[PDB]
Amino acid sequence: MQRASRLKRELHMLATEPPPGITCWQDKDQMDDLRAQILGGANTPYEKGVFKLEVIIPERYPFEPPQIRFLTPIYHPNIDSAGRICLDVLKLPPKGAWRPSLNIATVLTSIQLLMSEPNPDDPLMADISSEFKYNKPAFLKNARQWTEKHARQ
Amino acid sequence: PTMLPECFFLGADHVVKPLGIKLSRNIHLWDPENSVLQNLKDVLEIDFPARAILEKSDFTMDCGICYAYQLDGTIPDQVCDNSQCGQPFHQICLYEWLRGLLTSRQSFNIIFGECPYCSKPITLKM
Amino acid sequence: MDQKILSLAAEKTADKLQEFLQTLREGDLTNLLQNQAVKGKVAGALLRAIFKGSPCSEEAGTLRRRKIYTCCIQLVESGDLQKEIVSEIIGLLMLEAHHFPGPLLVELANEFISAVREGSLVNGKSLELLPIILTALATKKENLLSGEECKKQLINTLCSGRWDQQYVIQLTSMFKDVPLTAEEVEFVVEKALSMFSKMNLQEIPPLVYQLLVLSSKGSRKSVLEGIIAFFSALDKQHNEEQSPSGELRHVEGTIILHIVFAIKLDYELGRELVKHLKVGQQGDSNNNLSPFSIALLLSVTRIQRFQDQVLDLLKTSVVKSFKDLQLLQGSKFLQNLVPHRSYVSTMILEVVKNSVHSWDHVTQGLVELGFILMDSYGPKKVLPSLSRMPNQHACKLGANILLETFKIHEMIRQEILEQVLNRVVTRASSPISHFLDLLSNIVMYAPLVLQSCSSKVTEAFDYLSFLPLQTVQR
Ligand SMILES: [Zn+2]
Ligand SMILES: [Zn+2]
Repeated sequence: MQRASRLKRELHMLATEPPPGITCWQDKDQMDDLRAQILGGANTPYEKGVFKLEVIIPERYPFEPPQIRFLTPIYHPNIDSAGRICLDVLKLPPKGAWRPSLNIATVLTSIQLLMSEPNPDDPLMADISSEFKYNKPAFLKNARQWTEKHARQ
Repeated sequence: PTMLPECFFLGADHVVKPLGIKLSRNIHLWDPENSVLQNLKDVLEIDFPARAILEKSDFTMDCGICYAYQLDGTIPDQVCDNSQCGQPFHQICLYEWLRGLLTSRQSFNIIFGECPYCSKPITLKM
Repeated sequence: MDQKILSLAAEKTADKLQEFLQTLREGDLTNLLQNQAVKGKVAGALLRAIFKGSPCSEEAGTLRRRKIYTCCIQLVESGDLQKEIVSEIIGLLMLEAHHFPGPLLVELANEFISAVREGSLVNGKSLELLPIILTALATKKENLLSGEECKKQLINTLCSGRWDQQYVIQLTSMFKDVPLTAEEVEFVVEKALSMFSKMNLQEIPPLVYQLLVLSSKGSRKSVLEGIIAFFSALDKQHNEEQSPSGELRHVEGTIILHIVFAIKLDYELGRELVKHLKVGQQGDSNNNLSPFSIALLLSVTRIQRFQDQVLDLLKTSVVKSFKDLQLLQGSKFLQNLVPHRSYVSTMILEVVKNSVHSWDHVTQGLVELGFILMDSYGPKKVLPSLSRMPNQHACKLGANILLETFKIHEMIRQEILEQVLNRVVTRASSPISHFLDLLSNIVMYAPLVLQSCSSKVTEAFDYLSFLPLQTVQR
């Protein structure tokens, strides 16, 4: 029931005053699911990219974190091609950090933020993480091409 | 009716105490010749707000868990013992949350845990 | 070039691979690191080859086994490789570490000591080997000085050297699994205790837990003497600062509870605690006990075995508190000599003052304690100074504790009130002035309460023909 109230508030707050470069709407195809979009960050290889996400709010939400996937392939140290995100706020604690103090808006913000500043210590793509650590240019090139291949129109 | 009713205060551990103490010391000044409001004013030594409504039309006295006012009759009553949060909750929602946590230990009819928003000690007595 | 070692291993042992070592010779870094970055499943197989390929029967297998180890320690550490590969590769480095001769493992352990000095031990998953190697050194009883002596000096060098402030706890969780002596466990934990000082508070509790589970095969006197001497200093410094409270109350408590769940399974832990907190002669009780020692005891009263023992100590000490001070305050000669250490009522009350931050276990002990004192030292001599005053004074205390307790803990003040009424009602078989005098000052401070406890006063009135008059009146 905490589901119903959370969804009602967050949906309309995200429809009228979302965080900038982020959108989140009730998936038309799946009005239990959400569709999220992250716009390609300025001064990143993800620049000129529209990254679609499937945002499922578990039935125990907000006591449990959202289950969110990238639908857009991304070249990222901490995010595999299938869209899985290595980020503590998508898991219950002591390992994760989810609580109803946080929400869809603040976690989509933490995601756009990680997209800006990858954390190499939770690597999903070891190759991408070592290339990010040693060969910034190759990573930036492959990721920007990735943006123009997958996050384009 | 004019006789003393059964009385109590919901709210902040830091807010509720001085009301209890003032009630204890003054209750003899209670007098059943007056009205209940005219007796409350002199016992609790305050005047009441009359529906402070329009100013704070989205201030969120709501659960801060379900983010709603009015859960199945229930109202956000349980608060934080903190000046910086003051974040209200439901009995229902705070029990359901705190049950899960490692940190949370249950004594007889009470649960100690961390306030969701500020992670400070908060107590729930069922 | 990975599918020219799979073939080599697929047939026979130490025939082509012991030579295949001497052929390549270049460096098992490119063959693991860059091979891992693409596909680590190879590395989990690969290592099965090299190890079967480099059997320790020969020294040119052994120094190829001593280098691959020095490599894969350093790559799992510095490397942001997956958890999943590390859960395997370490698995191997453990599974194979059993059958080594002496002087290689002391050098691997010297690498480990060097890492605890400096190295970025970003995961102590690297130190998961450090338990089993001190095992495998001890099982080889042959002079390299024997294996156990080398182990002793090795864990002395672990203790003497500086500990990574970040993961000191994780290092102390490793001596959990090794078999040790007394001296060894004592050395390691007194250093883990030197480390509480140079930490944040919120991580002291789990460290204390991992000290106690070690202390289960080691020193208990020491573990609890450390926690007590530490918090004793802490609370004294908090006091003279008042002349970080809202969390100092969480720690003291969480600790008392964590030491509870242990004395629960370890009946000897409780007995060593209790022996440590004996009065005996009253001069040990004026260096031993505390405002923290006593919250801890008055949690302990909840253990079924332990309630009684505990209380009896507190009560008997309580009296001496009155008797020292009473006999002291007769005399100036005594006041000249002793520098007056705060006395035992005070301490018990400062607990009660602390209590607010709602460690609600201590309360069962207080209430239990409180009526023990009055039921014990009540007016019945009166229906001297020696057998009178430090029993009245005791009674006063009982009363004093409960009234102050009643003021603070809204939860309890139902069953203080009933437990009073109980002793008030059927007696005047025995005197009960004291209970009514309390009963006054209870209800005087906050008599809303009896609105909540109304059934109970209703069924004190159903004895209000049999009750004698002076009682009924008051
Ligand atoms: Zn709620
Ligand atoms: Zn709070």
